[PDB]
Amino acid sequence: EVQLVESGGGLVKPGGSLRLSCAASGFTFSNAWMSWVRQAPGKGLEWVGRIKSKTDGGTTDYAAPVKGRFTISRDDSKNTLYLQMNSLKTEDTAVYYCTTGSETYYYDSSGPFDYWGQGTLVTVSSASTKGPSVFPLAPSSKSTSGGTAALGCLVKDYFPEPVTVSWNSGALTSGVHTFPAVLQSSGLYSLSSVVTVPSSSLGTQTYICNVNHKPSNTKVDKKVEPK
Amino acid sequence: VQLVESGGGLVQPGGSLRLSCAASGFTFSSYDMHWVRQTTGKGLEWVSTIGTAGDTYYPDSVKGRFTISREDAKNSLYLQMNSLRAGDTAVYYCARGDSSGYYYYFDYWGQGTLLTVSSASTKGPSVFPLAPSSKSTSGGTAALGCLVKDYFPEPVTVSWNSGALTSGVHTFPAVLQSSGLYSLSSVVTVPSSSLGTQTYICNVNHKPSNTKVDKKVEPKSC
Amino acid sequence: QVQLVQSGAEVKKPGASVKVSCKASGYPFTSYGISWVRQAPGQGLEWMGWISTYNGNTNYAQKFQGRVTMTTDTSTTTGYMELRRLRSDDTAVYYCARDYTRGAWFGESLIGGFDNWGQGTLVTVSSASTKGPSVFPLAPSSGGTAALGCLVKDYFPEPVTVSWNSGALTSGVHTFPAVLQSSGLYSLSSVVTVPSSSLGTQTYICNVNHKPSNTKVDKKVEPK
Amino acid sequence: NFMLTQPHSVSESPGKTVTISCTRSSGSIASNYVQWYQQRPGSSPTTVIYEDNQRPSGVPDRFSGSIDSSSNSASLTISGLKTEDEADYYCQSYDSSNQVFGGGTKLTVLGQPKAAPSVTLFPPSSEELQANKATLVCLISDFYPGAVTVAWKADSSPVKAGVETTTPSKQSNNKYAASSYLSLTPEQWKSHRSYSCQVTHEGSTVEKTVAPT
Amino acid sequence: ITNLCPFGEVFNATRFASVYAWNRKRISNCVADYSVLYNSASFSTFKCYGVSPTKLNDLCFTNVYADSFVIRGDEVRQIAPGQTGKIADYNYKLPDDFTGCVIAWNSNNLDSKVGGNYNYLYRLFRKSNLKPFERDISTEIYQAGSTPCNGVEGFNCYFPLQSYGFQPTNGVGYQPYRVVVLSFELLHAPATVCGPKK
Amino acid sequence: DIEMTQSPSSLSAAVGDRVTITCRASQSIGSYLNWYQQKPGKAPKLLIYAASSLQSGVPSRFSGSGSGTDFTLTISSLQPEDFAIYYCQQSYVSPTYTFGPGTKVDIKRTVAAPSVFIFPPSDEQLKSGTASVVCLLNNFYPREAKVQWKVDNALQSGNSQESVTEQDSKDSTYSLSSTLTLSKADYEKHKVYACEVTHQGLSSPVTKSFNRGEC
Amino acid sequence: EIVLTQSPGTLSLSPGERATLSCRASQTVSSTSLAWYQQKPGQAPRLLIYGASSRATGIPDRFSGSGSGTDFTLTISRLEPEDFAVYYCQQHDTSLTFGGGTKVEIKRTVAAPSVFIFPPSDEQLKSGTASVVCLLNNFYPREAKVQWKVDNALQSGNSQESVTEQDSKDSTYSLSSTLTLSKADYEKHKVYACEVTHQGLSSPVTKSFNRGE
Ligand SMILES: *[C@@H]1O[C@H](CO)[C@@H](O)[C@H](O)[C@H]1NC(C)=O
Repeated sequence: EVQLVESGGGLVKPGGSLRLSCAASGFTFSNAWMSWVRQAPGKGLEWVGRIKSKTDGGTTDYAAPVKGRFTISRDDSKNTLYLQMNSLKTEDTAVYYCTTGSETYYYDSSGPFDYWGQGTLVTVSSASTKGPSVFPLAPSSKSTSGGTAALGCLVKDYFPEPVTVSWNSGALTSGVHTFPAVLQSSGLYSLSSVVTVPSSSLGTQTYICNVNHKPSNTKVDKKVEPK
Repeated sequence: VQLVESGGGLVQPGGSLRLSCAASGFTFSSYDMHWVRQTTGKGLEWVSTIGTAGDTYYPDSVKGRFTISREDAKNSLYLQMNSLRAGDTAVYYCARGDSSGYYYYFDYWGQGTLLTVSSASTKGPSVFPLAPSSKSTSGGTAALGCLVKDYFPEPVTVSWNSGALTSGVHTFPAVLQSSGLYSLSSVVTVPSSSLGTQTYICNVNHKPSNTKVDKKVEPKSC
Repeated sequence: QVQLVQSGAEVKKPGASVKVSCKASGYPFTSYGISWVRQAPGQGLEWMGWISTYNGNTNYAQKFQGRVTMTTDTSTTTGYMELRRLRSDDTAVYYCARDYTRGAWFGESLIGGFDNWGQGTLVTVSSASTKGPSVFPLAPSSGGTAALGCLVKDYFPEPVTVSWNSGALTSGVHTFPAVLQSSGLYSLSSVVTVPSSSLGTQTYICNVNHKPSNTKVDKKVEPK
Repeated sequence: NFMLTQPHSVSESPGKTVTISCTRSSGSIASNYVQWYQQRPGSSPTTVIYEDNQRPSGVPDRFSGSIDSSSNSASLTISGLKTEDEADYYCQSYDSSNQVFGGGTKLTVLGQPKAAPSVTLFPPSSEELQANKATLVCLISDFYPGAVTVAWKADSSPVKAGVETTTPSKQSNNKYAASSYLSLTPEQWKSHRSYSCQVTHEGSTVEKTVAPT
Repeated sequence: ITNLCPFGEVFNATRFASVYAWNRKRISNCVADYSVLYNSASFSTFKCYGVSPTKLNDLCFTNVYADSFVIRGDEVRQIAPGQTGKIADYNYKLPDDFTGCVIAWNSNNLDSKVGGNYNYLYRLFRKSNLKPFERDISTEIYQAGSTPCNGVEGFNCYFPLQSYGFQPTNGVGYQPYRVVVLSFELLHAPATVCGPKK
Repeated sequence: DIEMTQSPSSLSAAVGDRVTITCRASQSIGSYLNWYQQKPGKAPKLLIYAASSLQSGVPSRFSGSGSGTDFTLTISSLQPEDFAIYYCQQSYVSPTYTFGPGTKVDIKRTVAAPSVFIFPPSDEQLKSGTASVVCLLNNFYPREAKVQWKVDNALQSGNSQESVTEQDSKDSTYSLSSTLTLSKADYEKHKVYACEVTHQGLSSPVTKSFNRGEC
Repeated sequence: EIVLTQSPGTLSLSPGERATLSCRASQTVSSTSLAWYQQKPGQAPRLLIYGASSRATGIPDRFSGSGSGTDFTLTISRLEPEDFAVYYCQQHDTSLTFGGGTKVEIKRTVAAPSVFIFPPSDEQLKSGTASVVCLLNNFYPREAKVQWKVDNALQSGNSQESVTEQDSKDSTYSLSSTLTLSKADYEKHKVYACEVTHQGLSSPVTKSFNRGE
């Protein structure tokens, strides 16, 4: 019922700038204090800053690493929160959530953080976007033509995350597994998708993996034939 | 000093009613007045106070739902009641308040009036004589009575010969029947030699239907 | 029901003193303070001070320290404001008001104001002595509507009163508020718009009365 | 203004009890209210305690907050441990002019069924060899606990160069997955008779092997 | 003569005391009207201890003490006999035999403010609980550990008072409430404060 | 807001016994404790105020004591008319005056056999197509009696309801009504109507009976 | 002190229009400690509002107070014909202070002054004094520029002006400008004029006379 939805976030270079937005619903956004909280990869929660209610004076507070670099603001007319971000650093690489709590539990423009969004990823790197190579992991031409076989796709040497993979344009879902990516020494990512299929189908059924790398707009359909 | 409650009966859920209490044998305007209720099993609950200075008090079980008032020019007290729930079904008493210096107490109470909150209609009783016989007789004594059947809700009240007979009288608590209607009996032990020389009448009164029946109980000769 | 009734108007020379009264009624006297305010002619409210009806404790605005003395009698339920060492900038309407800005018992700030006021007491301070007005005609000359008047000059104190034609002429009449001249004496004009067609046939006469001197001057106004 | 200090991780068996501490670095812990949150991997956080020891409606009484003024510490005690409690936990509190989180505490449930890895191995593709590269792709799934070692072979020699290998990650079925990639040249893939991916788990070993065919 | 009791000058006061430094206004030698106290639309709390509220018009007292302060709605439940908690224990203790009344109303419109009203204070620590009607206004740094504080703050050495975070957006319980406690005294002296003689 | 408790919940004592009842407040209430007596279908009477001050026209056998949390009501010698529920009430915190749940005092009487009687239905009730046959166990003790309806000596079930009195204020017995109810047609399908009483005061189950039309 | 600025000092609104009067403090005033007053022509003032917002007893519900901190507002929802008056704000946060005041006046249509001029009477000249009067009769708005000219020399210091309150019939003003001289300075010159400039005039209306004609 209460819902928070962050927007913006992606690949940006150090010294650069971004603006995040967050749409709010199901509560009195006017009455709410609102805060941004970020989560660095494999690490804990850091409060970035707060904006009080218009009723409280509408003032903004900030953490140490982001004061004089970031700015929080709101459009109550659009029930929307913002974070302006300038002079970006490697250290600002995090998932950014917009946050507040129930109006029932407010004290000192604060309270429990009952409400969080999905969180938008910000990646601050000197590196540029790299689209993946997509290679067919063909089924091992042994087994027997009455049993199961496995076939897959290798999605290789890309940056940044995320990659998305499906099979037969979404028509194949059962027996599908898509594995966590390895971050290579090269600063690039490589990922694998695999599906289990009837051996007797390999001569008559078309198997295709569909790959989607939004940071580059790389979209590739790759057929996975027998050897 | 006496207090007498009135206006008790049947009311529909979500509904409204006004209880009334008459005071006698003291200067009413000199004293604090209270309403206190008794549910069949949940104990005693104070539900309102009205003082001498137009001053009114309620618990949060009652706030805004009920409203107390006094007409000193009629020696009388009221409780207006609104948004009545199944759980407001209780005997409502009015009580006098008095105080030995600081120490406050409820020195006199009325007899109470019953309020029933249920989605039913009222029905007046049928009254049947339990006539005395040899089968009703032992040791110069005979039992006679009145069966008071098929009424709703409580209370039925019974007395004998305009209240002039009270010794040896047993009036039974009401049985709720499978018909959803109540029944009771009032009986009295009298000298068997008094039958046919003395007249016996049960004076039955049911406020929730305004039914009053003065049922004569004739003796059997066998 | 509640009412405050003040002393009548007082005229004074400089250096002297005035003692404005404030007879209170229709409320429990010792429960409310009395605040005092004054208003110079044609401008704003200058606060003078506050007194407790209960314990006689006072507060005075800095401007009046060592000149003002406020008192309350609880038997006649009457406040007073005495002002000594008078001068021209003490010429004002003085008001008393029942106070709920400060507590009469504990002297602390309250949620309220000056709620009930007295009718006011005019005090005027001048070196000038009682003089009746020198009345001078403002004559018309030569299309359809004309105007004529009387200059009412060099009088003290206020006020003068002026009708036209013994009150029979009121439409089109204007009397101006008095200006104090540098001489310490007042001056004003009364004027009236009249039909030009009947300028040389109607009689016009301004009816000046100066109650403070018992001067009466009915000055006729015609062309020249 | 202040900071909140948490133990990095805590670990205990089902149906027992754990406590997580939250020490305030400066000023009294009891100066302002302390809250706690639960976060499962691939989810946003949720309130589990507010106002030192209150619970939001829907949180089991199993979770209980407290404050000790002596050690200047808040605490979260979690009792009757369940498979769902396997999460990362944070305390938070505030000043009039900043909101402060604790560093985090990772919870794990020391008592779930052992499961040996389902292992698959793919050879370099014809397309990748035509692109003048080679990647041996080893895929490791359905294992618990989430700790494995992987050791490649060229016929019998242990391969160490060209290997890129993931820290394991928890699957939808509470077990873990991992990827291992042996980078080669197209000639290295064909100078040896066979290449194997060996995976070791709870001391046991599982192997797949492939050859140019 | 028959001066009215100045209850208006405690209820209708512009500004109230911090509860650690509670205000006490003594009342004597006056006729009390309690009619202003009955049928109160604004009082979220009106409770009396050792007396019936009706009977305030029937009674006389040697002294009356009107104590006044601000606390949270949540904390008004501590301003009673036999109560414990930070406000009862370290700010304003009533005794277990208390004769008087406790009265309170929400004051978010008087005592909250744009940019916050951090000006109302409560005692967060004391070495013992308060005796009934004890008033502790010490600003001595509370030593919580074995190490002496030498009068300065740090590790286990804290300021003994804390500001109420009275921001306008505070939830109903967390908003400021103005509290007035009427202690009624009776002693050997002629009972100087009486109800209306009519 | 000062919940009030009482001990015991229920008590049984002989005529002459010193009955002592206790009350505990959840806070100290000094001496602001009142005691009341209620009997079946009656107004509560005030017995004691200020923990110990006896109300005008109360038997001097009633007394009260205690202060702070814990309070007493002592009847120095119990009498038949003292069959009641007794309530304590705090008068310290106002206007929310709280009552304790009460303590019932039953009289531990000597055994009494029921004077047992049976009544046929009225000819009026039979004209309204209905037959309520009534059985009365008058002035018995203890309250535990088993009644059994029989018609042409066949055992009856489900077609009878019972009502027992509270304890009598003078002889401290009980009475019990048992009422078989039938249609006029079911009443007329039979000859003999009987009420059998099993009670510890009876050496053997006592039947009272009539023949339909006797009287 | 805390100083109270009211704005505007005069407020021209139509009968039935909503009056909205500003009072503004030099510091944030306690919302409990501001009051508002009405002073009707020729009367003592009456309290309208206390505690910024509470109307006094017997004050019609058309009056309302509002605002907080620096900025406060008296709303009159409709100007009834009795409300064309002066209004003051007050504070007792710190000492006690009144606001400068705001007159509300009937917003009339523009009206051109009927300009007249009057020489000194011979009865006045006999005394050694001379007064020349210029009358701006029945005009609106109040703002008119009356230049006294004598033999083309502009006059200053030697003149005083007086103005009516707004007339009860047509809601218009009237003004008497008065030049004053010695007998000798009046007789020193020939041509006497007042040039009137006002919004109701397409060009300045001069009225003049020759001394002795
Ligand atoms: C305080 O004064 C107001 C009027 O300003 C009055 O209505 C009210 O009764 C007073 N309240 C008390 C409790 O004295």
